[PDB]
Amino acid sequence: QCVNLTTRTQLPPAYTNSFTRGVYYPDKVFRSSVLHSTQDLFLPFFSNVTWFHAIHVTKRFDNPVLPFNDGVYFASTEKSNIIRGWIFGTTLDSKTQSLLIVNNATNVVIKVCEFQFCNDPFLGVYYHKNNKSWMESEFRVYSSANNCTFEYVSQPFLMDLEGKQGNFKNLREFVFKNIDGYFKIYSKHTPINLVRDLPQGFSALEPLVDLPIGINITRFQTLLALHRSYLTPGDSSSGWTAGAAAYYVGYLQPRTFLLKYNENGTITDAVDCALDPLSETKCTLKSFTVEK
Amino acid sequence: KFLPFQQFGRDIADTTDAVRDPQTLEILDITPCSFGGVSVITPGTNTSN
Ligand SMILES: *[C@@H]1O[C@H](CO)[C@@H](O)[C@H](O)[C@H]1NC(C)=O
Repeated sequence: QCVNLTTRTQLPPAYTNSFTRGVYYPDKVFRSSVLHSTQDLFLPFFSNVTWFHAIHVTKRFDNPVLPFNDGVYFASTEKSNIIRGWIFGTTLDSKTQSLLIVNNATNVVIKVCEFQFCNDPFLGVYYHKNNKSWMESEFRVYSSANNCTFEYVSQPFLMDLEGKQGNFKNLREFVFKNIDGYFKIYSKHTPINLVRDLPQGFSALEPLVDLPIGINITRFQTLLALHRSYLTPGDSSSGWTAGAAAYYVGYLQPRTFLLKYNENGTITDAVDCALDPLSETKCTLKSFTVEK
Repeated sequence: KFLPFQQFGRDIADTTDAVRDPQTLEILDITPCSFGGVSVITPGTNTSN
């Protein structure tokens, strides 16, 4: 049924502050060159988040799960598509449904079914020497799935997959929300190539798809395409082969914020309504500039 | 410039100043008409009407 392949070695988590990222249009309504005050689950300008580095060949194997807790602000800078998708469910079994999203060069598939989850799920990709290409043939992640509910397939939305050698020169920022039985989805793409981790720029996220799914969710996890390694019987290696990747996660919170537009109509600046006394004042009076 | 992921538009006062058709995407602004109040400039009644 399932095979337990766990490593006794463990590593403590690592934290990282959110420089300025996290802002969007709280409602699909449009405005321009005016300042408004709203109230929705946003990302405080100066908030602390956590990083995740799962790269095992020094060597380290750590692919844990992250509880949902009323919305998630996701991101990453993958290049070889190490992260394929994720699943949901409180019990991680066939008793509950799940959402599966796989994107490739052919189409994008978003399957919502009750897939069986193994102890240590992980994707597997082989390499055909005759074809001189890498594909997938091992799909033992889920024992079986039944009670199909939703299934969406379409062309790759925003996946370029053009550059044959991209060394961390892209940034992906989305946001997943669940309220009133609706598991809303967003999509935002700002290309970046800097030696540092986070930039000093500004932008906002946009909705991607509205998939109404009603089910209690408090813990989700992703999957990784462990590539196949050709090893002779006399090698007796660790048996684990994977690439390099590290995704970025955040957190949502309800609070009042003030977003500022421009002549074009795109947000350019904003100030938190409860960050510090100075910002409180900018919300209170009308705007950003305050005289003595 | 309307980003093609918003739905409505409201400048201020809950004024839904963005009306768009499902087939075609167009932005618009709504404001109350010019309108005017009136006042009568009357000399003495006994003088003239
Ligand atoms: C208005 O004109 C009438 C004439 O019929 C006169 O009796 C009256 O005193 C006048 N009133 C004033 C305020 O001039």
